[PDB]
Amino acid sequence: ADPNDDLFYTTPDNINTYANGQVIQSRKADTDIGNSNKVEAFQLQYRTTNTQKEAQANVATVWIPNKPASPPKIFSYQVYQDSTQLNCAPSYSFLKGLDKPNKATTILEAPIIIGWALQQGFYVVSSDHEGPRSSFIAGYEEGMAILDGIRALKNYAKLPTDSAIGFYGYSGGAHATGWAANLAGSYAPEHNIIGAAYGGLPASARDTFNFLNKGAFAGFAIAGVSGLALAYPDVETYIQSRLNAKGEKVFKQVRSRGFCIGQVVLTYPFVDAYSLINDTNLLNEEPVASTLKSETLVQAEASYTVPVPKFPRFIWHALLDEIVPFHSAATYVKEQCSKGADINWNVYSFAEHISAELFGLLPGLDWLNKAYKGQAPKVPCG
Amino acid sequence: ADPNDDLFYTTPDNINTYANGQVIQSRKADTDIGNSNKVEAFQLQYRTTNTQKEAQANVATVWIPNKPASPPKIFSYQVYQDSTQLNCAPSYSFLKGLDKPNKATTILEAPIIIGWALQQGFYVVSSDHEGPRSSFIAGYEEGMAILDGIRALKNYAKLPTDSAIGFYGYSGGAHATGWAANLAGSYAPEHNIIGAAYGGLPASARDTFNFLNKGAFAGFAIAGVSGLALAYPDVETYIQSRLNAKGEKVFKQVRSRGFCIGQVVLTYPFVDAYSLINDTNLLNEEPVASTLKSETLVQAEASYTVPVPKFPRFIWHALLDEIVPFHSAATYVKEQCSKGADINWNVYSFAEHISAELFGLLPGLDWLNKAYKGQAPKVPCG
Repeated sequence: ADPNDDLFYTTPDNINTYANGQVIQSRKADTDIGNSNKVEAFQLQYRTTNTQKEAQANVATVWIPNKPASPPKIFSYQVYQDSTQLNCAPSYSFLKGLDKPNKATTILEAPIIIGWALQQGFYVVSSDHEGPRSSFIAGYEEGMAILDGIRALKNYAKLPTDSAIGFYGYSGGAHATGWAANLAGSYAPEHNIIGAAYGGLPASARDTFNFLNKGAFAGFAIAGVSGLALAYPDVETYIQSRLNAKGEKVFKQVRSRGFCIGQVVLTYPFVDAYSLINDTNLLNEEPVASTLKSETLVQAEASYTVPVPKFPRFIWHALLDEIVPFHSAATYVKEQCSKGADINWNVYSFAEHISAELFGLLPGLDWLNKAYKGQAPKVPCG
Repeated sequence: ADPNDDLFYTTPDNINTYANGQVIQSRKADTDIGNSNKVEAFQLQYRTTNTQKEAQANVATVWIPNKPASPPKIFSYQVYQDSTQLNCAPSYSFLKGLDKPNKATTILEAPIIIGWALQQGFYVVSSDHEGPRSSFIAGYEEGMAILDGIRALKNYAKLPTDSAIGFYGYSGGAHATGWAANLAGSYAPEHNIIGAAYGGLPASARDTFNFLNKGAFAGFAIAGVSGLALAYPDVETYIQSRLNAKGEKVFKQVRSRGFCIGQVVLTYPFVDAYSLINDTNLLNEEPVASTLKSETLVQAEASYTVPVPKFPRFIWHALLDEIVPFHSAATYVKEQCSKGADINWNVYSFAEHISAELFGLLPGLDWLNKAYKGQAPKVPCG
């Protein structure tokens, strides 16, 4: 079934009676990656918490290795869903078959990365990090969803509380991983996190919007505004109020069934987001402006004290990334390092956004493999 | 079964009794794109002709539309296989399941492109253009294999000899498409070609090798060397003779089972191919030097008179292409135009290699759709 027509994606009336990370129900998942590793896969419906601190149900996908490594180890993989529609969700995208509207996102690196993890006997989880509202780039939603998805896996597989946890994500998936890292200490302190490897980090929603708007990848700017609006009802109300006729069409379109990563990129090249409104001060009015100061990891922009995770991290970026700005990510790392972070920082001089994904894969994985053994290299931060 | 263990991929002893394009045998093919489109697909084993003008068997995949357009129309789609190992072949990669080692080459753009064709009621064919020796970048082999694949489809579906034919391919696929075009008038004169759309064309083997070597994508230079040597026994003898111990390991490796596009790219970044050889002057030693003059489309470098196809063409290239050099493709276009070609030339100043594939897709498909209707625009050549 399409997720829009599936009760497994709905929040039951009694959602408040389940704790964060708790499994409401589970079902067998017929996935490509599980079928190709000859492994049992499952969908978990689990309780989590949304941006306004309200209970909601969410879906994650989990793969159980046939020969679990001992002691138990967990691997959390974040997809670059990059879209604001529910049938683009990773869960649905992982299910057997070509014919998923956001298939592109679960079909290139995911099979290698998840296969890699499974071969070494790790438990794997990939959460629907955007949640039931498909709130692309809403960091508090993404962070909590992912940390609760890891909780749901531990619960389901009856794994020790201190089971070592590692993360991988690129671009959209790096925003997601970065926010799980950001919130881990305060929201899920029981997670024993031994490392997170992530690249092409969109550190600042505002900076990434300005870097993308009017460019070839302007679609993702549109999707990001769509996504924030879905996490923040006051922002939805404000944004809807400014949309002109063209803007109303675009925001329906970008939220429509099957409108996923390929549609996003190929429908909106060189679009100017401001042409969808009569409000060239869009980003500079309430509630948008203060929302953006919450939705950044850059302390010099933020309205809160940005957390500084101390566990090993491996972060990489293309110097000439044409999609997600290098400088915001470099600024984040420098800031984090000045406050005692452990960041193994890799600047790829020879790559742009898409090839940085390709060239950071093996370095990221090799490092995470070391981290799981307590062998992450002690290197100067940044 | 793996193509290496499948007799469908072997040449029978009586191959010489079959005509070029004659179907030797056919079988139902359970393909992703067949299933998503709810369409019948088959593998055809057919006779074609190799670089040494000897008969051999090859494989192509065909998709039969549910509601055929009248009069019959054929779409030939060329994959960027980009590897020198039989189990990287398009046919195998098109089959259901993700555990095909070169799966990445048939699950991004292929479903979009082939789907488009089938919805128009077009008969679709994708040949294993590298042939049974996996001779990546051998233009004569690729061209003849493609033109015979189209003959095989005509014969199998019993289509009029003058059914209009269109082509699409990018990068490695554009090399294959370009060489199909190059050889059409002399090799398959009966084909009624209404259009060819191809971008990121490697016009010269020599120039592309020089562009790739020692860089991030040096892997393609190594596979190119492997490929030419697989098409030309005298090149194979020469190269094997020059390989040091490192080189021998590399050429076994680049030809080994499962060593496909991902392994090529990630295994060899920044390799200098000369480190594998005792011959700083390789490109200028025979038989390599003369081979390279046969294996170019650029008349200024070629030792034969390069054909100038007259039918409508749509060619695009990234101005900033970091993989396949713009200048050689632009020179090809300028030369062809001065000799009467019809090339709709499209330069993307905002893109590199990969983003040119993405953003040229819809323009190329839109154009091909006009071409099938006799509506391709009259534009100044080049």
